[PDB]
Amino acid sequence: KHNMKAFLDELKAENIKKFLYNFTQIPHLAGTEQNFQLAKQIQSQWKEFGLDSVELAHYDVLLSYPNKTHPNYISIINEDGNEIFNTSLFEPPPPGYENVSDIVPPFSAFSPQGMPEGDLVYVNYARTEDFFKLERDMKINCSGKIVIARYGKVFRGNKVKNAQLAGAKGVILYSDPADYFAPGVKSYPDGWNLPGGGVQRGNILNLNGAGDPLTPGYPANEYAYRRGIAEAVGLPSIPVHPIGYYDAQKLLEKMGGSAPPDSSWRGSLKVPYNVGPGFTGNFSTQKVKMHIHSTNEVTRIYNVIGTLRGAVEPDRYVILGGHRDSWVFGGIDPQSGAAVVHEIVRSFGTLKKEGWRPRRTILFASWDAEEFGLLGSTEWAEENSRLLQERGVAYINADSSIEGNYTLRVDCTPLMYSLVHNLTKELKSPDEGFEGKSLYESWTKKSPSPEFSGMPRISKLGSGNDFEVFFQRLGIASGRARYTKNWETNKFSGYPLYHSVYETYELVEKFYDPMFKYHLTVAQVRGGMVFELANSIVLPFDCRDYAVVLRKYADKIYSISMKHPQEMKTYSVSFDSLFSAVKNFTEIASKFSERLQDFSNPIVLRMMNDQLMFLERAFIDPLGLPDRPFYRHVIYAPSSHNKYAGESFPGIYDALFDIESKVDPSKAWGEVKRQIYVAAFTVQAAAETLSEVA
Amino acid sequence: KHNMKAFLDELKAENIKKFLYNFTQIPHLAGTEQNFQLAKQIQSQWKEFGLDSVELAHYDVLLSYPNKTHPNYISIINEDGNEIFNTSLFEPPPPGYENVSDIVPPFSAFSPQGMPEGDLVYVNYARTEDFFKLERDMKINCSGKIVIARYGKVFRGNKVKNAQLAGAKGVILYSDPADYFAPGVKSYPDGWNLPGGGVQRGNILNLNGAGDPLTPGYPANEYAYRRGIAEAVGLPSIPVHPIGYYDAQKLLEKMGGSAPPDSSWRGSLKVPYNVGPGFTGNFSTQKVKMHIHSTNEVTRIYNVIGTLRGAVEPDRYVILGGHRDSWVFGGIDPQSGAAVVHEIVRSFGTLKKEGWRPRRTILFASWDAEEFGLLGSTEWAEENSRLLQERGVAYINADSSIEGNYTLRVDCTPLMYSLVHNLTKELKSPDEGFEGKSLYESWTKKSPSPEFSGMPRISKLGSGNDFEVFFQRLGIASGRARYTKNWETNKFSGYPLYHSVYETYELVEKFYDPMFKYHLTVAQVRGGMVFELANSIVLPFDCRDYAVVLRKYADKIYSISMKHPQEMKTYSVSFDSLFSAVKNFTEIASKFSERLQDFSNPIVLRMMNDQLMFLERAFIDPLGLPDRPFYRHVIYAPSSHNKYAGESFPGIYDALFDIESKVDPSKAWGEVKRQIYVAAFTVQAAAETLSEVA
Ligand SMILES: *[C@@H]1O[C@H](CO)[C@@H](O[C@@H]2O[C@H](CO)[C@@H](O[C@@H]3O[C@H](CO)[C@@H](O)[C@H](O[C@H]4O[C@H](CO)[C@@H](O)[C@H](O)[C@@H]4O)[C@@H]3O)[C@H](O)[C@H]2NC(C)=O)[C@H](O)[C@H]1NC(C)=O
Ligand SMILES: *[C@@H]1O[C@H](CO)[C@@H](O[C@@H]2O[C@H](CO)[C@@H](O[C@@H]3O[C@H](CO)[C@@H](O)[C@H](O[C@H]4O[C@H](CO)[C@@H](O)[C@H](O)[C@@H]4O)[C@@H]3O)[C@H](O)[C@H]2NC(C)=O)[C@H](O)[C@H]1NC(C)=O
Ligand SMILES: *[C@@H]1O[C@H](CO)[C@@H](O[C@@H]2O[C@H](CO)[C@@H](O)[C@H](O)[C@H]2NC(C)=O)[C@H](O)[C@H]1NC(C)=O
Ligand SMILES: *[C@@H]1O[C@H](CO)[C@@H](O[C@@H]2O[C@H](CO)[C@@H](O)[C@H](O)[C@H]2NC(C)=O)[C@H](O)[C@H]1NC(C)=O
Ligand SMILES: *[C@@H]1O[C@H](CO)[C@@H](O[C@@H]2O[C@H](CO)[C@@H](O)[C@H](O)[C@H]2NC(C)=O)[C@H](O)[C@H]1NC(C)=O
Ligand SMILES: *[C@@H]1O[C@H](CO)[C@@H](O[C@@H]2O[C@H](CO)[C@@H](O)[C@H](O)[C@H]2NC(C)=O)[C@H](O)[C@H]1NC(C)=O
Ligand SMILES: *[C@@H]1O[C@H](CO)[C@@H](O[C@@H]2O[C@H](CO)[C@@H](O)[C@H](O)[C@H]2NC(C)=O)[C@H](O)[C@H]1NC(C)=O
Ligand SMILES: *[C@@H]1O[C@H](CO)[C@@H](O[C@@H]2O[C@H](CO)[C@@H](O)[C@H](O)[C@H]2NC(C)=O)[C@H](O)[C@H]1NC(C)=O
Ligand SMILES: N[C@@H](CCP(=O)(O)C[C@@H](CCC(=O)O)C(=O)O)C(=O)O
Ligand SMILES: N[C@@H](CCP(=O)(O)C[C@@H](CCC(=O)O)C(=O)O)C(=O)O
Ligand SMILES: *[C@@H]1O[C@H](CO)[C@@H](O)[C@H](O)[C@H]1NC(C)=O
Ligand SMILES: *[C@@H]1O[C@H](CO)[C@@H](O)[C@H](O)[C@H]1NC(C)=O
Ligand SMILES: *[C@@H]1O[C@H](CO)[C@@H](O)[C@H](O)[C@H]1NC(C)=O
Ligand SMILES: *[C@@H]1O[C@H](CO)[C@@H](O)[C@H](O)[C@H]1NC(C)=O
Ligand SMILES: *[C@@H]1O[C@H](CO)[C@@H](O)[C@H](O)[C@H]1NC(C)=O
Ligand SMILES: *[C@@H]1O[C@H](CO)[C@@H](O)[C@H](O)[C@H]1NC(C)=O
Ligand SMILES: [Ca+2]
Ligand SMILES: [Ca+2]
Ligand SMILES: [Cl-]
Ligand SMILES: [Cl-]
Ligand SMILES: [Zn+2]
Ligand SMILES: [Zn+2]
Ligand SMILES: [Zn+2]
Ligand SMILES: [Zn+2]
Repeated sequence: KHNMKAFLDELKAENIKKFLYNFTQIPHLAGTEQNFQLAKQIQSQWKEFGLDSVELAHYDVLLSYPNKTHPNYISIINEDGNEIFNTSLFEPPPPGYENVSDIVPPFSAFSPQGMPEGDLVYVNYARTEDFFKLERDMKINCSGKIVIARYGKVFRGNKVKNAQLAGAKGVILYSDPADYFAPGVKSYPDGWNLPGGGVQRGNILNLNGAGDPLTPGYPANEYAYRRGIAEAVGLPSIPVHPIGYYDAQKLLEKMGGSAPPDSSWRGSLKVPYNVGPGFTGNFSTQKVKMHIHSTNEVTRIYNVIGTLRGAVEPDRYVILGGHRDSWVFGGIDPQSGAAVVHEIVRSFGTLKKEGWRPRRTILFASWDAEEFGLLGSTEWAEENSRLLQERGVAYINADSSIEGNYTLRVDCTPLMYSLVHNLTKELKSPDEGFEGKSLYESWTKKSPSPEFSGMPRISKLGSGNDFEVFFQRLGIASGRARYTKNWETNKFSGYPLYHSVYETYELVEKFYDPMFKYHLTVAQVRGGMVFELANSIVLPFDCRDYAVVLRKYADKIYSISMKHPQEMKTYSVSFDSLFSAVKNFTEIASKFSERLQDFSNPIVLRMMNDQLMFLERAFIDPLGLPDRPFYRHVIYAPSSHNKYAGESFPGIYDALFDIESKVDPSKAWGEVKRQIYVAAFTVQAAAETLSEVA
Repeated sequence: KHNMKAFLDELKAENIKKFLYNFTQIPHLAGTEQNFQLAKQIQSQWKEFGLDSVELAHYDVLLSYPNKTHPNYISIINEDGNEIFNTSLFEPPPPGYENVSDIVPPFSAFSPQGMPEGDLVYVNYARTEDFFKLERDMKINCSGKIVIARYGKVFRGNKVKNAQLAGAKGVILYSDPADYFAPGVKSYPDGWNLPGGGVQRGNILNLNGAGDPLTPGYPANEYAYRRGIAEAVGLPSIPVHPIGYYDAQKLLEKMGGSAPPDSSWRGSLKVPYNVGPGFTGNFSTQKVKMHIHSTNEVTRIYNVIGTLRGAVEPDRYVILGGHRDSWVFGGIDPQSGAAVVHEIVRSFGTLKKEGWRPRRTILFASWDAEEFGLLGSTEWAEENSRLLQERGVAYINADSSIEGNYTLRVDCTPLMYSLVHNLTKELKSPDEGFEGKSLYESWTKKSPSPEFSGMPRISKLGSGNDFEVFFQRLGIASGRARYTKNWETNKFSGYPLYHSVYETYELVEKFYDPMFKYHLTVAQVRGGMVFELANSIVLPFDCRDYAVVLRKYADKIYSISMKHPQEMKTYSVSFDSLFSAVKNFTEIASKFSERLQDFSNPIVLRMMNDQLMFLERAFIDPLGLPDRPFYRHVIYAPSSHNKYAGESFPGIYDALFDIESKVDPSKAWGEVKRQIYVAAFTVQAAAETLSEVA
């Protein structure tokens, strides 16, 4: 038979291993020839695997690269302008790669050029609360200082935005062993820890969903009108550069001024972690000097788009997408995901060659320039937004399949909770000690839901990956799953070798998943999700799961407001409309579920499938969120303090955030009230899409 | 049988006459008790007629009314502050109505309060080109002057906006006999001309599609957050008041300063039509003083929404809507349309009682507060936008059925051209001298297309009626039809008794349509359109008609640009992308038409019906037009100089308008280029919705 089991059984760990090896022998940096060649290879193989059509969709977008003949570095400079210490010009290459060409040296993509010199201030993780502590409690002023911050906890672009608004004239990012060196494990190549010479590349944009900085709202095609660089979206105004902890130690060890306010500011280096500004007495006339010479350049990028036409509903799209571009070799990010997608295409193609077609159309994507701000997925979605708006069922992301080997990690819309629970109950656990047990059983045991007994944790969607345009801008039901570590507070920090030259095929094969059983398990979850979405007669969404979370989020935002009871009294701030809307949604969704079960009629079915498909669509506000026109979902948005984290009722959340510090409380509370109205209205409007249609 | 003929034959002139009489015995001003009572009557009758459900949808919106105990008027004031002449406090009531209560005196709705005194400047129709002539050619400065303008040619709100930006401190609108008194016809009550004491009420907002001034983007429901009046949308900043031509004559006769620049500035009054500023030597110390005391007040309004559930596609909506609120009796505007809607509901209900149901759902609407800025339709559409976005097939408007008795006047999307041509060929002409000939034949003869032989004129959609939110904001295929006059250059001016107390049932019965044959003909066109849209198996839209007009519009906008060849050379301004897109649209639409003809499969049918329904949707840009976020259609928008007129490629048009006067030509031409890109992209994207789906 041609059923989900046939599909799943065709998937092979061995094939995933072969493809991972194949995708990770050379770097595949966006906008380079090596990545175009890999695009063409994938396009060819997907055709061979049996897809109906496979095309490259290209765009010309703003990318950023170091100057090959004028390298970036940081110095300590003495009284006389002698550079007495220089940071490294490249990461020592790993064994057997010391002759590989075209390894991009560590840099912060989209940094402006500059050579600022000044005194250092240490800002911990450069989070909003870190800057509050500095400025409000410690009375330290960052204006005209070079800030140094440890990577971790939040997206690096948020750190740079926070530094810029504190008046910093430059930012130095570094990897502290506290966040990037697990106790009792060896440095690469002998284990999975970050060596002192290792450095994390990554972009530092604040795009808020815009895509290519030069063409917000429209695809960066051949005739596109581009903004001038001065009007570009999201570019940092101060130079930024990343370094390893050997180099960081040299910059931190001399630091003077104030002591760290408490232990949560101290990393693992043998230094005081003094905040500054500047160095201790003896070195007080030494400064830090950055040298940044990178250039932003409009460059062609290439997405691969494969189509497997649906047999019954060809005009309904289920999309499996993930990126292909890497900083260097991409042994985990993204090739552990790309290899999984490749094996899923192969398996679907095997069924198709035997005469099977899915019910709905399945689109497969290999996105480009993900590392430079989700550029490829965003531009494609801008080009095809009308088709996606009216036909998009669901989007399943497929970046890194592993970031650990401990348990499953799933983030998705509530609409997919039941699908995930059901599928994971049908799949075998790969975990030691859970042999013959379901994936659902190991996951729930290792990652328990904070709200429910005998249920697994499923997290919210924010941004920092290619689902963002589909979910936050267009309102298409989205999900993602991967294997992860135990390390709770390291959730948003990355595994240790993240975005370093050490992230190789050998890293994965030796230390992460020698048998490729975790990869296989993730291929089963991602592929099985796509299978059910593309093939189930009734779409596998349960609107009642949205009703349950909406109540939890309404309780939560109410509880935040209720920290300010006097203001709620003064300004008559009521959440009654929001709770009414959530109650209504719960009642209507219950009735709709009854009809979905109680309803041979393909019109009533598709009518009902359309109500299910457009339910996520209904949470979109066409006016967008305040000053973030491309984040249009009213229930979720990327956190304004951390792009990686999803925030619920973001418009009300941001209206409430730090509100006790606002100069005009009347105005600030009026805005909270406006956001409550928008939220209550959108919840009610979404509810009403599930009512009987006439 | 139950077919279109059964429906059409059930419609009766006699019934339309009875309903018109019934709706026009007392005023039905929005937000008054008399209009709420009429709402409830209609709700009752629609239920009795057989509709499945009929509900009132209420909102609380900003309305405007004179102060009953502090009347509005204008004076000529002498040196000593004696008011030597006062304009009228009310229009002399017509025969037999001289004891009717609750006739609102003439006023300009949403005028601010004030008592400005100053010198007059006469500004012709206060159009953009009139102000150009004054300021640029005649060097007359309106700053701190009271402007007097004749009604006609453009929407009155455009006149007020133009006056405000010329620095006027007040505006006096009047009805000139040149525009409102047809040669050889008697004044009301003895003919259809405007008496010297008659005055045209009307709102003077510049809402640009926002709806209720206080709640742009969201329905004005019970819990709505409202903007403060100072942040309200579209309110005029200077007092405004309308007067008749007896009063106007008194204000104009003393005018001095410069002579009218030419004859197109001279009306029909026995006065010089001097521009001013101020009065001739003898009266040079006399001033004009306005006294405006009207108040803006949040007030409840009521839409009636009737549903006739579809038998096969209940989740597809065809909407027939028109307003119920009038300035006074509304004998033409809107009751000649409302009576037609009432008879259409009755006829559909007769079929339904005999067991028939249309294929798709038909929604019938009696909108409130249309006269105060399309408030009722807009608020309802804001509340239901998700349902309309995903389910709305078409909207047919139904305001005044007659504004003359000469021929048909149709404005609609190109998608409906074929439907209208076909339907009008099947209907009998009501015209004298065309007995036994088709409506198509009389219409084409009397209103020939400027572009095609043996085709009738069909005009573009702008705004100034309740289709605006559906078409310009939401992108739902819209149309309208009515009977009209010959008077070409009076197209946007109104028939003479427009918005005056003289617009009565007797006006219509005696002078316009004694036999109600023109009303019947319009009921047949509107009802027949609804019938075909709600019942045809394949939606009756022809995408090839859009391809033809897109080429005409692209030729037109190119021709405007080509007045500036040196600039197009300097700035490399190419329309090639736009023509490419139009060519592509033409090719794809041709192929889609072939498939639509070449395709027993209900999925392929509905897939194809969905491609037809979402085609109008595809011309929507979610970012809207520049500084007009609620006008989102890229091919059409209300003219920025005249809300009543549709403009094609409005974004490029406005970028080009008066461009030779821009201070930074580089910037101005860069914007033209940006708009060409947006237009080319949107045309191509719309084209691609008609491609094979996978
Ligand atoms: C959740 O669903 C329910 C429907 O089950 C929905 O209930 C509706 O609530 C509105 C707003 O409260 C009700 O509005 C009232 O409507 C009546 C006419 O039906 C009016 O007369 C009321 O106005 C008077 O009273 C107000 C309150 O004191 C005054 O401010 C006002 O000046 C008037 O005196 C009022 O508009 C509506 O009737 C119900 N509909 C029902 C029960 O069918 C509720 O709104 C939904 N929640 C959300 C957030 O949408
Ligand atoms: C109307 O429909 C047609 C499809 O029939 C569509 O044609 C497409 O036009 C684009 C833009 O011109 C073509 O883009 C080219 O794509 C090739 C790869 O296929 C590139 O190598 C080209 O780039 C080179 O040449 C450029 C021009 O000199 C240079 O600027 C650039 O630096 C490169 O050297 C270029 O991107 C595309 O191939 C066709 N597609 C076809 C024929 O299938 C057209 O765009 C549609 N109209 C609109 C307005 O969308
Ligand atoms: C990755 O696998 C691909 C596909 O097997 C390899 O590309 C093929 O290599 C052979 C030998 O050079 C060529 O003849 C084919 O034309 C290629 N096929 C393609 C591109 O579809 C490629 O060599 C592998 N890369 C690595 C590093 O192992
Ligand atoms: C850090 O690098 C800088 C730049 O290469 C070195 O300073 C340069 O040294 C050369 C050779 O002595 C001089 O000719 C240049 O004028 C210097 N350029 C400067 C100051 O920018 C410096 O020696 C290096 N420092 C260390 C400790 O290795
Ligand atoms: C997850 O699986 C459960 C258990 O099978 C599904 O819930 C059942 O659905 C069937 C089929 O309609 C109903 O008749 C049962 O009453 C349901 N059992 C329950 C609610 O416990 C559920 O639909 C699946 N979820 C999906 C497919 O999204
Ligand atoms: C307009 O027609 C309506 C409906 O025929 C009339 O309202 C009815 O009048 C009778 C007599 O007063 C009442 O008993 C009914 O309850 C009314 N029916 C309704 C409101 O549905 C109304 O009188 C007519 N108005 C005029 C001016 O002729
Ligand atoms: C125009 O109307 C004004 C206002 O009613 C008249 O002026 C008022 O006249 C009364 C009675 O003489 C005075 O007591 C008021 O003080 C006047 N109020 C003003 C100047 O605002 C005026 O007489 C009328 N003019 C004409 C020509 O009828
Ligand atoms: C308007 O009527 C014309 C003439 O009947 C329709 O065009 C015909 O449609 C039929 C039915 O599919 C085709 O087989 C003919 O070839 C068409 N004749 C032509 C193009 O001259 C047209 O479809 C109608 N338009 C509507 C219903 O929107
Ligand atoms: N761990 C994260 C990051 C994966 P990523 O591919 O590395 C994304 C990349 C760009 C994100 C952006 O620009 O928004 C970055 O975070 O630097 C995840 O799994 O989702
Ligand atoms: N002749 C016009 C006007 C009919 P209307 O009902 O009178 C509309 C009303 C308000 C329009 C607005 O606010 O946008 C007005 O123009 O004053 C037509 O038929 O379409
Ligand atoms: C790279 O290095 C030097 C620095 O000016 C110069 O030769 C060249 O312009 C640079 N390339 C750039 C800026 O892209
Ligand atoms: C921070 O330092 C700069 C130094 O010139 C100054 O302009 C700024 O106002 C300072 N802010 C505070 C609050 O200390
Ligand atoms: C894989 O799992 C084993 C067993 O707990 C563990 O010791 C090892 O650290 C894991 N590998 C990684 C990279 O987490
Ligand atoms: C109407 O007339 C007078 C003018 O002030 C006053 O008695 C009353 O306030 C006015 N009503 C208003 C302003 O609504
Ligand atoms: C128009 O008149 C006012 C009078 O003060 C003045 O401010 C304004 O600049 C004048 N404009 C021109 C161009 O005459
Ligand atoms: C109706 O038509 C007749 C015949 O042309 C004409 O004389 C009369 O003016 C028309 N009525 C109106 C109101 O236009
Ligand atoms: Ca773009
Ligand atoms: Ca509103
Ligand atoms: Cl992922
Ligand atoms: Cl109309
Ligand atoms: Zn990635
Ligand atoms: Zn990455
Ligand atoms: Zn009207
Ligand atoms: Zn009107």
